[PDB]
Amino acid sequence: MKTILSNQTVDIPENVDISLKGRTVIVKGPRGTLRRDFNHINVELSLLGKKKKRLRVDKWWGNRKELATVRTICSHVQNMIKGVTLGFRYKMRSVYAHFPINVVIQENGSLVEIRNFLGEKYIRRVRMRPGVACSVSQAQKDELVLEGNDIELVSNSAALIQQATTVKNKDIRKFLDGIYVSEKGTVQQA
Amino acid sequence: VFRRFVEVGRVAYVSFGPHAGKLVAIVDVIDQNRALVDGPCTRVRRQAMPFKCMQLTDFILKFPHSARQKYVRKAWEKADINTKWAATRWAKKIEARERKAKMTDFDRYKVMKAKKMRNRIIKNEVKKLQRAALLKAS
Amino acid sequence: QVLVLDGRGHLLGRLAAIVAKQVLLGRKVVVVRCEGINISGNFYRNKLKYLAFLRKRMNTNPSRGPYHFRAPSRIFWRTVRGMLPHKTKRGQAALDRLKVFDGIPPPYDKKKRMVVPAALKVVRLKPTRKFAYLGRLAHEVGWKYQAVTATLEEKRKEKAKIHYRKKKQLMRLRKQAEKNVEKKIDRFTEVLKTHGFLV
Amino acid sequence: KASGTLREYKVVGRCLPTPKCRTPPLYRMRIFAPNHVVAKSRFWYFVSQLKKMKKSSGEIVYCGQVFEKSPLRVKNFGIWLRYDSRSGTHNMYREYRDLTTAGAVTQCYRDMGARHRARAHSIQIMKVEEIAASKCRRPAVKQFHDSKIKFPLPHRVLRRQHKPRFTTKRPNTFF
RNA sequence: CCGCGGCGGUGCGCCGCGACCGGCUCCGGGACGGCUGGGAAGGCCCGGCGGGGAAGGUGGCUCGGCCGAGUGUUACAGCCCC
RNA sequence: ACCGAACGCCGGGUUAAGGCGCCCGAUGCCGACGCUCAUCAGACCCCAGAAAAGGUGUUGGUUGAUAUAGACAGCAGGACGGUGGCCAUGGAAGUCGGAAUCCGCUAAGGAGUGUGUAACAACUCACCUGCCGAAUCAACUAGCCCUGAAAAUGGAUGGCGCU
RNA sequence: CGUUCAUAGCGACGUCGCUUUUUGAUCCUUCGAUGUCGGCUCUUCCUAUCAUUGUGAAGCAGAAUUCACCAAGCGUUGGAU
RNA sequence: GGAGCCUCGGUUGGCCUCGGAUAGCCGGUCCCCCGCGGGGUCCGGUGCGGAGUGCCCUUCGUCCUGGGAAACGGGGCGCGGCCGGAGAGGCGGCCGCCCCCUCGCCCGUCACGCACGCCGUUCGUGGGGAACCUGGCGCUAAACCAUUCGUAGACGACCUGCU
Ligand SMILES: [Mg+2]
Ligand SMILES: [Mg+2]
Ligand SMILES: [Mg+2]
Ligand SMILES: [Mg+2]
Repeated sequence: MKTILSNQTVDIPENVDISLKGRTVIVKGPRGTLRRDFNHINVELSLLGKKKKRLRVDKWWGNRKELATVRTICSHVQNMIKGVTLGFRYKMRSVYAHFPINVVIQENGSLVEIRNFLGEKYIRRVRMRPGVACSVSQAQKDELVLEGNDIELVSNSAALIQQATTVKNKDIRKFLDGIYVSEKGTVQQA
Repeated sequence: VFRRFVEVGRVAYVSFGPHAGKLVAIVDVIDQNRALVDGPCTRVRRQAMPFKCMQLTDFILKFPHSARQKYVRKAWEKADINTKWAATRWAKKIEARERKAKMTDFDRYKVMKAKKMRNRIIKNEVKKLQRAALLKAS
Repeated sequence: QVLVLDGRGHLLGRLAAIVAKQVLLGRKVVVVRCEGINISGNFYRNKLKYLAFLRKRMNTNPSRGPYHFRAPSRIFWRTVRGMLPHKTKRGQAALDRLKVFDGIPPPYDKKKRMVVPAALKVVRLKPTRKFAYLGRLAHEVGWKYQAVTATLEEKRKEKAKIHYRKKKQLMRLRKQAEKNVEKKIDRFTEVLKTHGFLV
Repeated sequence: KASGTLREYKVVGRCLPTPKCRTPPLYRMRIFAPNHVVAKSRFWYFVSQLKKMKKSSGEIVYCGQVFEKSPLRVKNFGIWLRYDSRSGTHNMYREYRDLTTAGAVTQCYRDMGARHRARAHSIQIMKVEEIAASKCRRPAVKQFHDSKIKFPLPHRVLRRQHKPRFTTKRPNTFF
């Protein structure tokens, strides 16, 4: 049935500053701004406290599917904060049985060519979601690092290069080839 | 980003229904969409009234969630709600909207004459202010 | 004597209804910025529903067929004509009073243009429901002149900003002028607030 | 039966007396029904399912309205049922929150219409019992057990949609 | 011929009014009966007698300027309720 | 051929059956309470169309459970000995099958859920802890929605449309 | 059944359906006549998908392959009797 | 400027922000950035919307004279220059010069067929279309046929040629 009120907090830390224009959380801090519009979610984003210490997301008269956003908004706001403070670093190892997967970034972290996958003449040029930047790793051999503030943009850009490296017409139980995302992390821990 | 809330003891103007144009202090919320309501001073009986009709004011007098009429009456008369209402812009622009409606066809004419003139004395002053702002710009 | 309704933010068949009935009573109606009009239910849904309508056609000679207009203006005008008696003379006479537009062009760009709230999305849909914009729906179904309509309308809104700004300035002058003048208009303004204005 | 808004009726009745039962036992029933004429019918229907006692065998002694002695209070009714399905019969127990037993009974019927498409003739009310704040099982009702109960009024959709059928102003729903 | 006196029937054409009766369709007033000789309520309060939510209270914590606000616990009546 | 109602010519009033976004007379009520979203929604006697069986889609019920004696999930720790237990040898030491089906140590582990073995081994699946910290889970049932659901000219809740 | 393993692919005993490219039932329509089979030619429609596009499945290592989806865009041939 | 058929509707205008809806509207910036404006923050106001389409504007008898409040406003289809407007512009705005007037608001002061109780009155209106009388300044044809051609062709059509 309808539920007279559900709500939730988010402790923004002192390192970060957050604002909100209406229903459009804006988060800035160390690494830069990160906005996100929540027009489409029908909630009362009460930012409250002196020192602006926490965001609070109401939801009056929610039925089951309505309430379930409440958390998800809050969760998106943590992850905003996280990227502002720490950043996101999605590591992805290359895995191949024979043909080594030659990777080479181009513009900066934007382009990703991926030659000699399965011996294929075709090179997989993969742009990034803008805001992200790939790089190759040193220290660990067959391994990329996708650093970025926006989790979404990072992960998406990861997937992109995960998906580029698929095999057609063969048995993927056997043919375990490609770049795949090994670890989801941050740029600096604290 | 809400401000007026359905509370116990919140005063509500009744937009429409039987008791339209009357204030009423919610005693208690029965249901999702229905409140048990009172208007001791305002000439409204202890009765259930749905929210549909009762648009609600900035006032909230303070008594207990299930009062016994005497006590919400006392609360009302203490806070002088009926005075405070009547000095609100809202209740004034109700009265305004009442007084245009009452207007006799003679009064109507009177008014018409008045505004005819009252607009003229502004429009000239506006003209001047425009002429003087043009001189400043030059 | 003319109804000018801003088609924006209405529900396709909801506004059509009102318009139809008006148009039959002999009110010359102009709807405008139809591409703003938005149809209830989600997009994919409605695109599919337009795509049915394009599937319809006389086999032997398509040329004779149900004339699927693509322009969101026409599309609205088609759905009024579905709520009229258009084979008769009186229905065709009515339909000649309705005037519709893809965006909002020169005779009615400078007109106070109404809204019907009974057709209004923000009133008739629950806020947790999806809805197509007609503009999109036309677009994907074959309408050309989206960008052109848009890019004229930026130029309309810029020009309107200016008009509004200058209105605001006159309103501020009036307010100031009444404050300058008040004492010599006191025994008018008083009477207008004894007979229910100004308050 | 049908509906409108029910009342309560106290019907009482007895198999009318013979040589072999000179002072037969009266029976009483809380009928809930839109009027006394049907109340009495309804009474019989129930009696006959229980006792061997038909209208023609009997009489109704006293049928009369029953008023809520606590109108201006608000109360939580539990209410026990025995409806019918498109399949077989079930029993239930629902809770409503109303100013009058009648109110809550009516408020039940309606719900059953909505939540189960159960028509009136399908339904038997077996008891209606005003209850405390506690003992209430249904958290639908229990979210209204609060002293500092508060809530906004949020997307307050306008009615009077045809007063001004056409107008200048796009409306406003924030209050 | 003037009386348009009294009566009778008429109007060239278009109209309007009035009061009476028939029928409807609504409106506004008032006066009454019954009931669980209605149920609740209101108003004056007094004497007792208990029970519960939960309080001018206290307490752990939080948020603001000893005071105000928000949660929490045992719970008398100095908020009420039964 | 249903439902209403049965016919001289008309004025006023009222109805039935059915209706009242617009086509189309009437809801242009501030009508009431729910339910429901369909990338095939649904939308009214006769009637012109679907079933069994499914669905953590949602909304109600019913009955059991659980549980501060410290849970529920989530990760972490162990999962044994009498014992190749008996029958079956083709090999079944828990593990093609089948009759059995108890005790010890127990904190606790079945003569054993699976995976895998020619057969083992190895792996896997209770009872309890640590972080954790108040409620949580199962089986039924029925309402709307969905899956089940394929035909030929383009097409028909009468149409437009309606959330 | 499928070394094993109910459900990769199958599916008995049972059961529920859809379809009108089979045949029956039927006899409403036409007997003051709707030209009675094939093939030829031509168009279009359907999908219940053989092929091709993009895909999930396997008892898919590759090759070949079945099983299923979106899908009727484009094709689907020459001859002996 | 004069008549004179016909076609009819009408019977104050509204000269414009964008948009939002779990929000908006307006101010003013003390202060900061951008091109008198735009953006920002901060503060102050409204917000069942009064800087409200529940609204705004406009008045609806005519004239006289003889006081007040208000007062340089209005006109002569007054006349010349400078603008803005292209989405289907079709409308404004702003600047010189000539002549005339005393309009709105209150009052005094009379008079205007007062047509004798009674209907299509009251306007957009010099309306749309057709035929007729005046001045001023401008104008000076193509098309079809026939003839020809063959880029064409059933016939028409088409494509070309001819002081
Ligand atoms: Mg087997
Ligand atoms: Mg034939
Ligand atoms: Mg298919
Ligand atoms: Mg293969």
